Amino acid sequence: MISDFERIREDGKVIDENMTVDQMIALGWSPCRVVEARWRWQEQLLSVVNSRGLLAIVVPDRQHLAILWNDDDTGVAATLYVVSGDRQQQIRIADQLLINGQLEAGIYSWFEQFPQVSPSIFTCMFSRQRDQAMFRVDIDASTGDIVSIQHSR
Amino acid sequence: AWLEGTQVKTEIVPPGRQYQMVVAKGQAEAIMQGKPAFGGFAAPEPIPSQAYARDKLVILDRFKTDVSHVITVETTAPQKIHSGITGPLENYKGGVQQVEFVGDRNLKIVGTPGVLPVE
Repeated sequence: MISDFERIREDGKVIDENMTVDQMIALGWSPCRVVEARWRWQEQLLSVVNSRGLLAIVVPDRQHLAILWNDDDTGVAATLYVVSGDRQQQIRIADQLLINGQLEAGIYSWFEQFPQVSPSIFTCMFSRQRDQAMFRVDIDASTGDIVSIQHSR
Repeated sequence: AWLEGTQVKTEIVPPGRQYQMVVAKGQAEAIMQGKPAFGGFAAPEPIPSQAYARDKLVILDRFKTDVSHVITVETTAPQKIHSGITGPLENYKGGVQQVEFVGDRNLKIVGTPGVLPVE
């Protein structure tokens, strides 16, 4: 299982798991990119590092991470990956989605958590490229496959 | 989302124009982690409470479970918007000005997220 999950900001400050936004503000922190996510699996410390920035969550099954990986210097372009807890395998999640019969390019933008029937499901918010409409995309980390897409606002 | 029988304008606003934007829990977490996690809707006037975000801005629970934070966004280049009055949806009344960002989202956050009081 995934333990001791820590996100390290470019300025070195460490975000503990489930540290809240209000706790960060109360410490006097400004927004800052996260350049490393680190965690324990069995007897190993594992990490992913991106100097361009990344957004990482532990999937509630505690055996996958969802990693939104910045692809350039802007913080916008990004690719979503599901990484196994032992960090040995990963899957790139599709960001060209069939929406109303049309193949739609877009960009994964941030994570949210909704009630789910399985802890293996996480949610990533998807910005459709052609009109920036937001879609909630639920993904089963145990298979690496999209479960459902719903228009959001 | 818009009030029936009212005009929804399409505008281009200059850089430096600021709006208030309600952000959900994971959205605010991404913002605190340096991501431009901007939604499509904002407000030209202050957003005083979560009750206001729900009833007046008609931000539905199904879309944003948590509306406990607000950010200030500022346009960084000319920005296309829709402008008009919120319409009622579910058991919410609407009735205040909102803007919708059209096309490219040329925004940046100003400061850090603020806390919205429940009431």
